[PDB]
This record gives sequence, C-alpha cells and structure tokens, in this order.
Amino acid sequence: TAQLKSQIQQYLVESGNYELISNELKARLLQEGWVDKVKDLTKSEMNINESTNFTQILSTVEPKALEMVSDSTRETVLKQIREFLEEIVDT
Amino acid sequence: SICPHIQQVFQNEKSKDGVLKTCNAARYILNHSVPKEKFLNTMKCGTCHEINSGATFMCLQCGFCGCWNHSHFLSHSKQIGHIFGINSNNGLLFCFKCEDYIGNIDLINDAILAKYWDDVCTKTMVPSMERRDGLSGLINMGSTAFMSSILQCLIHNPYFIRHSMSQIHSNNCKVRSPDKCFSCALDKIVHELYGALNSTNRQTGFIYLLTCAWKINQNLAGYSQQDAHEFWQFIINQIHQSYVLDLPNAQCECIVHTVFEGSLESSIVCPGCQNNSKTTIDPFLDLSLDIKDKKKLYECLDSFHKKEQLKDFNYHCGECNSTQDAIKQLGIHKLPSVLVLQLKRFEHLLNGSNRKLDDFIEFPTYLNMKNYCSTKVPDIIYELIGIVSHKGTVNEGHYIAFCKISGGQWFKFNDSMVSSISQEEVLKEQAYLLFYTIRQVN
Amino acid sequence: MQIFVKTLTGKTITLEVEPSDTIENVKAKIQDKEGIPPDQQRLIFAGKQLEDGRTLSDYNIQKESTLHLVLRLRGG
Amino acid sequence: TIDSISNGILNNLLTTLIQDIVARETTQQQLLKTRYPDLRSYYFDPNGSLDINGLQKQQSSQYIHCENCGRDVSANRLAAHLQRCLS
Amino acid sequence: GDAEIKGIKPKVIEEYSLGPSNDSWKSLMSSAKDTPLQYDHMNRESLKKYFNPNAQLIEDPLDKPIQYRVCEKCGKPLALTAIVDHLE
Ligand SMILES: [Zn+2]
Ligand SMILES: [Zn+2]
Ligand SMILES: [Zn+2]
Ligand SMILES: [Zn+2]
Ligand SMILES: [Zn+2]
Ligand SMILES: [Zn+2]
Ligand SMILES: [Zn+2]
Ligand SMILES: [Zn+2]
Repeated sequence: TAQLKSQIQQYLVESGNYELISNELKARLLQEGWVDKVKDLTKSEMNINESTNFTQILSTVEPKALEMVSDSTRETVLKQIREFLEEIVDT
Repeated sequence: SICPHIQQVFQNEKSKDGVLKTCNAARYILNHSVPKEKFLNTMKCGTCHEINSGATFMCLQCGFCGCWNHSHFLSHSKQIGHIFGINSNNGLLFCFKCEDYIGNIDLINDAILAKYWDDVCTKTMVPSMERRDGLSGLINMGSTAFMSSILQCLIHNPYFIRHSMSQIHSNNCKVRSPDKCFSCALDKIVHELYGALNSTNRQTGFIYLLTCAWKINQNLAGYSQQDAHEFWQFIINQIHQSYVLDLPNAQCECIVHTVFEGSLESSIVCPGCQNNSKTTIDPFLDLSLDIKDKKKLYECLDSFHKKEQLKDFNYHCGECNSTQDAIKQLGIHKLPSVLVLQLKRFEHLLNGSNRKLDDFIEFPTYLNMKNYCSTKVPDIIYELIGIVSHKGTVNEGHYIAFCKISGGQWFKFNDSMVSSISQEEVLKEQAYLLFYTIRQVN
Repeated sequence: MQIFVKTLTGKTITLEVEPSDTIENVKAKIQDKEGIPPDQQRLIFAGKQLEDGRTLSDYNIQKESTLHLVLRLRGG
Repeated sequence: TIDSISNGILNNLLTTLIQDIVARETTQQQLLKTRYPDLRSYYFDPNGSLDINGLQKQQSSQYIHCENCGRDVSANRLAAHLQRCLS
Repeated sequence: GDAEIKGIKPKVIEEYSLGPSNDSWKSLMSSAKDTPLQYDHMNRESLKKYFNPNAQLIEDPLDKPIQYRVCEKCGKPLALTAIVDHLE
C-alpha cells in the first residue's frame, strides 16, 4: 500500500539516515555541476517562455533536470538508500 | 502583473498585517528547526504522509502542510478555499489560484521590516537597474590592475558586501572620512557601485582609495607594478586596523578575522615512538600552495599536506629519547568561511634569477576540504566565487579578475572593461589567486 | 629557538633564531639556504608579511612556528 | 520492490530539490521584470570584445579632475600625478 | 535489487512507533524560539568542530542578489537590517 512508503520515510528520518541520504545527494550534485546547470536551464526556459510563471517553467525544466543527473550520482545514491532499506524491510 | 488575490487581501490593513505575521512566523520556524523536526513537521504532507513529495507548503490560514507531487496542497485550496502556502524549503509564498509564486511584492520579500514599512518606503528606494549588481569598471590610473582586480573580488564578496551595506564601519568610525580612512574609501566604492553619490563615471571612491593608500604605502598606491596578493593582504590588514582603532577598549572579532581566518596544525612526530607532541597552531588568512610539477589544485593541496621528514631540525623525543629526523605535517585545524588560495607561481634558480611558473593548474567549481583537515571527517564543500589571473612575467604583467554572482553568472573585470563570460571559459584561466566560500558542511 | 620556513617548492627548511633577531637577519639566513636576495623575499606569518626593522617577537613568532616564503608576481 | 521504493525515495529528493531551485530563480526574475519594465540582460559577446552594455573598450584622452590641486589630469597618469600632488 | 518487499520488520515497527493528519506547523513556534539558528546544509556539530565559534556564515550566499534599498537623501546602499537605524 501507499502507507508502506510513508512509514519507511518516517523510519529513515527518525534514524538520521534521511539526512545522510539527502546531504550526500546534495553534495554530489553540487560537485558535478548539476545545480549550476539547473540554474542555466531555468534561465533559458524563462527566456523562451517569455514569462516567469512557475508552473509553466517547472513543467519544462523538471524532466530535463532529472535527465541531467549523472549515472554515477544516481547509482551511488540508490545504493546508499538500498542499504538503508535492507535493515528494515522483510525480503 | 501582481497576484490579484493577495492585492485583494492587502486592501484591509489588518488582513495585511495578518499575512505578514504568518509569513514571518513560518520563516522563523524554517530557520530555527533542527533537521529531524523540519522534515517531520514542515516537509510531511498532511494527506499522503510522504516526506518531500516535491515541495511541501505550509498553509497561511490553518496548520496543514501539503505536497506538490500529488496535488495535495492544491486539493486543500479547492476544498477549504485556503489558497496561500509557504514553501518549506525556501520560505516563498505561492498562490494556488494563480498557480504561481508571489515574488514581486517588496513588503512580502522584506517581511522582517513589516512594522516599519511606512517609513522604509518613503525614505528608501529600490536599487537602480544598472547598479543593482554593482558591476562597474575601474579605470587604469597608471599601474592599478593589481588594485582593481583585488577590489573587484572584495566588492563581490558576499561577506564584505553584507558588512559594508550594514554600515558597521560607518556607524563606529572615529576618523570619519574617505580622504584619510581606508575603510571609509572602501565603503564609498560600494556606495558608488551599488547606490548613487549624486567618459569617467563611478571612479570617485577608487580615487579616494588611491589617496588613502598613498598616505600609508606609496609603493602599493598604483604608480608601479606590484603583487596582487600583497595588495590583498594590505587591504584586509587595514580593515582589521580600522576596527581596532574604533573599539572603546583596545581571537579578533572584526569582519576579516571572522570570515578569512583559519588555523593550521603543525605536528612534529617521533619516527621512534609515534609521539605526537608538540603540535603547534598557527593562524592563517590564506594558504600559499606550491605548484611545480603538478596539474590539479587537489594535487597542490596534497603537496601542502604531505609529511616531510626534517633533515636540518634538531629533534629529541621526550618519550623515547630518539634523535632520528622528525616527521612534520601541516593540517587544517580550523577552516575559514572564505578560503583564499595563492598559487606560488614563481621559482628561484641557482643562477641568481627568478622566473614565473606559467603552468595551467586545473581548479574545480566546488572544492572539498575534507582530506586536508587534521585528525570521521565529513564532506566540507566550498564554491568558487573569484579568480585573479596574471599574464606576463615575474617582473611585469597585468592582472584581471573573474567573479561569480547569483544566478550562476560570471563576469570578467579588466580595468574599465566588465564582460559577461561562461563558467567554461573561466575554468581555463591561469589562476593566481582563488576565492572559495563555504557551502556545505556534512 | 628553531622555526621553519615553507619555501617556494613547499620544502620546509629550519632556522636557528632568537625572539630578538630582526626580520632582515631572518631573511639573510633564508638567503644563505635558498639563495633568494632579502628584498625579493615576502615572509608570511598569520596573514601578514614580516617587515624589516621589526623582530620575531614583534610578531609573536615562537618555537616551531612556520613562515611561508613567496616572491612577487608584479603586474599593473 | 527494493528498487521500486529506492527510486521513489530518490525521485522525492530530486523533484524537491529541482522545485526549490526553480522557485528561487523564477521569483528572482519575476521581481526583476516587475521592478524594471525596461530590463535587458547583460550583453554576452561570444567574440569577447564588447562589455556588459555592448560597448567597446574606451581607450587615453580620458582625464580626471584632481580634487587636490583643482586641475584635470590624464586618467592613466593619475597615480603618478598624486605622488607629487599629495606632498 | 529486484527482490520483493513483504513488509517492515516487526522488530523495527516497535522501536520507532511506525487518515489525514491533525498536525499544525504553527505549534512549532515554542520549540523554534528555544532553538539556535540552523542551516539546512551546515551540520551544527561539524561547524563547532572545524570552524571558529565566532565564524560569520552565510548559507548559500549566491542564491539571490544582495538585498538592499538606497537611501533617498544620501544614496547609500542599505542592507535591510540597517535601514531603520540609518533613518536616524
Ligand atoms: Zn493569485
Ligand atoms: Zn501529499
Ligand atoms: Zn489551510
Ligand atoms: Zn572610516
Ligand atoms: Zn581583526
Ligand atoms: Zn619517541
Ligand atoms: Zn593634483
Ligand atoms: Zn542616508
């Protein structure tokens, strides 16, 4: 169920592991240049759109920003998450 | 061009005071909540219970929080009519009827001044368009490139700009004037570049600075070619001396000593018994790194941090009584908020000359200092914000500055020419000095 | 007292000194080891260059303190 | 699945962070567009010769009025002027 | 990795106490007033260990342009926190 995902998130927050995932993700994105790339993308989308309307800009930036995440960052963070999940779910 | 829903609320003074009070309250909570509480109580949707289901918004009108990704705040606003929510990652106000953020109302952006706003509007205005980022050239007055390059890094330093615009020096300064006071001259440059003093425009503060500098040190006053690092150290020392001069009652608490100061741990280790005393602690305001036979900045930090056995040092171990050559290591004991790096772009040869080292050294846009701190160590990431480059030889050349401002944008400062430049091109420069500001400490 | 200088290559050298020794005397000892004339040396400790006509004790340099030696990259 | 849930958690973090960055950039440009009806971006010149206003280097014949002696001085000699003039 | 999830370990549901919510974010004020200034990406314990205790910190100093207004009388650029005092 949907109740499962929230319980798990709640676990990751109370154990401190959520902050570790969230910091590590942020550190790696920053270092690979992705934050600066999203800022450059958003600037360009605003120019094209001729409007700063957040809903419109987000619908075009968001899919491209998700694709810009390096495979390296994506797998490293997925691992760190997976290892946290193995401690608390039954397989 | 403004959300009409919020304008409608703002017709009634009391309703307006109520919105600002809740915005102030939400933002105070966001800056004073430990990470676990902040996740559980500001980033958790009241309807789906997930954490970070996209942005989570805190309702202005009730205590509910709802997510972006499953449309849960949007449902709250249709069900109950509560159309305003505060994004819990940044404090921004979203209108769910417009489906846009409200970012262009000065009172909301400056809500911490809400109670004074009558007086604020009438006595102060918004920056002018061409002055808003303080971008302006400084004319070459003879050999002033070593001055202007450093000045541009300083007036684009977010710590120095906050300090200057907060009037900290102005409020306490005894000497009173840009003719005599070096700090007042710096503040006049900021005044001129971001405000109004009310072709050769916007040079008055820089002339004042040239004059103060002549009264203290003629060699660094712009007639002859000088080193940019030496001028950098000269300026910050003047800022510190102004602060000492202004105290009623002469570890320093001035702006320089709370922003640029760190300390090194120098350890001398028995190779006999691993005895780790005495460790010495030396302050620094910058690190000077050797670059010979290296190609990356991290390799230069590695060299600085590498163990050396001291062959000309007289060692006697107090634990084991050994007299073997001691092992010396420099580590960082305390990091500063702004890390300043000087690359030692010069060598002395045993034929009685000096020559510049022109090698390109690769520097990153974000720098992790974890592997350089003495004594697990977390990730400690700085963002690159300024570069001073030198072109020419050891005895003659020219300086240019590159600085980074909000929105990812870099500018190149070459005397009177200020130009827009891509990050990619900045990363190709021959860096002499590098300015890094703290971003993330895990 | 023994102090250290981190030199132009990052190699550390050691000097034998007293707190009352002048900076100019310190520079002449570095010249003996490195060969760099005193007027070309910049000696940095705690963010300040050490000035001729002052002494090590003026700058609170104690045993096993490390000075950083640089030259000047002139430009204008 | 382990991968199912892992991806969901990462996509929560990623979209949160994207939405934060995009909100900060769009409010900022919203404010600038409202505040300056006439707003134009800083000129970017891929040939690298024009300034943030689209002007060329001025280049000499520039002067500055010296406040200390009341006389106009060639701008590129101001530091040399001040050496004599200040004493 | 493709392994299916049966449920949360019941060992774990016990240790952590794992409809729509009744929580109010407004109820956070008292504990927020008791809490020193926090940074989202600057771990407080790490700060005390690796940074000076009087260190000036601006988290994310380039996220927005510098925020100021200009005095109508003297044209000085003023940080928001300095405006009321400047106005004598
Ligand atoms: Zn609206
Ligand atoms: Zn939800
Ligand atoms: Zn509500
Ligand atoms: Zn002053
Ligand atoms: Zn100080
Ligand atoms: Zn020993
Ligand atoms: Zn004159
Ligand atoms: Zn004023």
